Amino acid sequence: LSQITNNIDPVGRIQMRTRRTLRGHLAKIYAMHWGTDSRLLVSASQDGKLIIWDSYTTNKVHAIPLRSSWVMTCAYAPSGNYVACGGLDNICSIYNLKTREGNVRVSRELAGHTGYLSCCRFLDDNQIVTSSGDTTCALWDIETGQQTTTFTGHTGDVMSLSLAPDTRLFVSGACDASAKLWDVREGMCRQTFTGHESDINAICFFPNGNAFATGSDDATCRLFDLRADQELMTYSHDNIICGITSVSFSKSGRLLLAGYDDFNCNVWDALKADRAGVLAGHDNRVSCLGVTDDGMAVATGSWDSFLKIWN
Amino acid sequence: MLVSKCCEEVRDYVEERSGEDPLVKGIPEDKNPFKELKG
Amino acid sequence: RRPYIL
Amino acid sequence: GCTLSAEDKAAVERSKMIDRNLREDGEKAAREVKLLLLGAGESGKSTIVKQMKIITGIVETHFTFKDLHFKMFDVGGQRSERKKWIHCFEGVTAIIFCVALSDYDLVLMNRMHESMKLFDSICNNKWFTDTSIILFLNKKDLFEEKIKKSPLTICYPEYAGSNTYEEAAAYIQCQFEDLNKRKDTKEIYTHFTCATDTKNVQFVFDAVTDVIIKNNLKDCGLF
Amino acid sequence: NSDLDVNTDIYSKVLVTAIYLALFVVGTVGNSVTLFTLARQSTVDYYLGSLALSDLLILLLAMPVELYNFIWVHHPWAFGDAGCRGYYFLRDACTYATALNVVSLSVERYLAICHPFKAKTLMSRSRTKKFISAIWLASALLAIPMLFTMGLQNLSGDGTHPGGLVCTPIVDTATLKVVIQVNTFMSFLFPMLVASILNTVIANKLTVMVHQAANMTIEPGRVQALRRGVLVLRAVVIAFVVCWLPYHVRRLMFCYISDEQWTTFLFDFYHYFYMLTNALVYVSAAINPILYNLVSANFRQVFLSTLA
Repeated sequence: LSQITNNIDPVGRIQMRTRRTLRGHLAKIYAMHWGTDSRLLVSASQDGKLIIWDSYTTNKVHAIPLRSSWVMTCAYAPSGNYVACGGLDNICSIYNLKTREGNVRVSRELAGHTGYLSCCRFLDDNQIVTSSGDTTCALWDIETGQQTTTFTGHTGDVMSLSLAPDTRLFVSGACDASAKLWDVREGMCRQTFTGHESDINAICFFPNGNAFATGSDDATCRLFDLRADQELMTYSHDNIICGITSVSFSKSGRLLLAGYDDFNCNVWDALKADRAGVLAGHDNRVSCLGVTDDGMAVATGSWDSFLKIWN
Repeated sequence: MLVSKCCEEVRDYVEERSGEDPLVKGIPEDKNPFKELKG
Repeated sequence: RRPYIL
Repeated sequence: GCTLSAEDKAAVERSKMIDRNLREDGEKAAREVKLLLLGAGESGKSTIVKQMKIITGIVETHFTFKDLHFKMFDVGGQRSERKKWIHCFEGVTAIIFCVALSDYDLVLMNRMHESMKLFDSICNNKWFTDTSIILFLNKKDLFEEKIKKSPLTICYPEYAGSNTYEEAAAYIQCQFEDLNKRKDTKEIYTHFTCATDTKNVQFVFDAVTDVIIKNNLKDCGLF
Repeated sequence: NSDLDVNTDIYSKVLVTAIYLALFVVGTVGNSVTLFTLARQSTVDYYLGSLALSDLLILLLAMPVELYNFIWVHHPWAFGDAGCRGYYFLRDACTYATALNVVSLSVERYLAICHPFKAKTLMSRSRTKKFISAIWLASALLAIPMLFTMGLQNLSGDGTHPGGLVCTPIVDTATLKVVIQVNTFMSFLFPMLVASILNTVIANKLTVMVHQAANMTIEPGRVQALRRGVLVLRAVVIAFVVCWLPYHVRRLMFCYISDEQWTTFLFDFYHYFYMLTNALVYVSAAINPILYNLVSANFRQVFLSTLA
């Protein structure tokens, strides 16, 4: 891709300052998802809490005490009515933000899994996909409590998941180094992607919904195409060898944000595969990052318990 | 399945969307919601 | 006789 | 100070009361003592949980002893790749590893060699560099019967000691504690236990006190 | 026009120069190797590095000028007007840096043992580097009064000789007394309080834990480090009192006596006692790496392995 997309002039050096800082947690933060209003963001951590911040005023609009402390993921429904969280307890608990009693409360504990839940994403207010620890993904219906469409077929355990913007399909990644493009309505996998040496830890759709990047423990981000069924680009660079914990695109797609375990996040020009900028805020592993759907701000959480919001 | 056409699609999509993108274009800091306004 | 020393 | 007509102040008061609830629950968690349980082949994982709590994934038991609270994480229920979730468990005070003595002769490849490789993979891990290990050796009376009938060269070839209790138990203990590639950082605490000997939880709390004291000394500028 | 010179025995002067050079070489080597070692939990490391850094700066700045300008040339300022102002600014900024570092390390240990959650929240490497930069800025702000109070004055027979010029507080005795007595008051009676009481209750906790260590079934050869921790605790408190009490007793003595009480014998005693007090403050600034060295015999091994 770099031989084609080198005629476009480069983005220049990107300098961003920590426009906010969301303190309060007492452990490693593992997840963060924006809202579709681009103002509220939820963020979960190993201290038993997940906290629904207001990104503009740095106010904590909620803090939800969880029944088991071990929490790997969170997702924020596009209505704003629901949140979700799941970890080693094998239960993707679901919380109702918009109650009349004024407080959040657990709606359903979704059980029936023989592994830890790696990731959850909301389709609608009634449909939620997850990514488990028994090498399978699933799709739950919250009203019944029964798993609708179980996705079996990986050999090593699955590690991430990324719904498309139009939410008809999604992509999940695993320890097989095989990203698979499942399909929500029919219920079978369509495409399987290889090209990583070892386990993959992070998947994010391109904003058109027709591609996705993949962050792995091999210090390689690799953007794949779903139509062309093969690897497209290998965003990697010398002198760095550590793992990648989270990836996310920009709104246009021009800059992709990669979260390394050199303790700082790097900002990759998605067309020339150049490290375009360095986000050197954190003092431990950047475990989650996310970009607003409006494309204005980029929040990044990490294991030093500090959500920084860059712009 | 013709990877050159597909990466060209990614290229024309982003170069269509690159201008109005509020992060690669940048901020004018007065339309920024993350002006601090504090003391 | 005051010492200036400090 | 703008207050945006009384509600931004009440939002900040909501945020501060949430901060208050965070710091109270965070103090309750930061004073709380977290313990990991490991072992694939059943190795007293039950016996120890019934002896702990008397005074389908992870199973937490939040018992207290000697006026100090203990959280025990029975992690062996769920089965997946341990390389992808063991980093949730950095900051555990002490890992309580459990081995059955009597599994020296069974075969899937010796099961005891599998437990030594599992112990190796956990003790020399890149995350557990500082965290010490409370090693248990379970079902010792069965093991006594099984060593009074069957020998011990069949498990480990290069051993020619006595077919006595104390020497064979010392050889298995020295074979486990030789596996730590680091000894300046942590220290393995071995006990012999079975479905008797109620002197268990006091030894657990002795080990937890020694690990917590050594963590505190290290956190101080001394040591 | 040469007066105010104090005629002391030269063998006592040579004997305290030899002490000063011994503390000089020991403090420079100890502080150099500790900063190299800490440079190659993180907050107590930056605290010990900041205290050792302040002690190395007090040695390399204060020691050779105080040496050359009080021991050999006893009357003239070698360094000019800004030399006097910078000397007392550095010296007192380092004094506040040392006193506030030992305060912060004692509060950090009291926090680290009796409030572990509150010490988790109060300690972060961002907050610790901000905090040490804050404490160096505060030692510079509290040393600004040693800028404006102090200066040159000519105390010759007629006030016009170019060698009758001394380096002295140029302000009257009441202002002098209030500035120096609030310095000795807060800078010493507050660190003696926090070090004594905090470290006493830490020593209570450690002696109860020693009596609960005599868990002998769990214990390897590791009750030596608890007794060594009691000894290093007590060495910190006793070394800080014994080393920073006579310096401020000397400055108190300068503070109160309005020259109606000074004689020739107290004059000579003051000058010899000044020498001894600067000996003790350099003993402090040189014996920090010693009593952090000798107790941590594995970190000590790290020192001697990097040195060899």
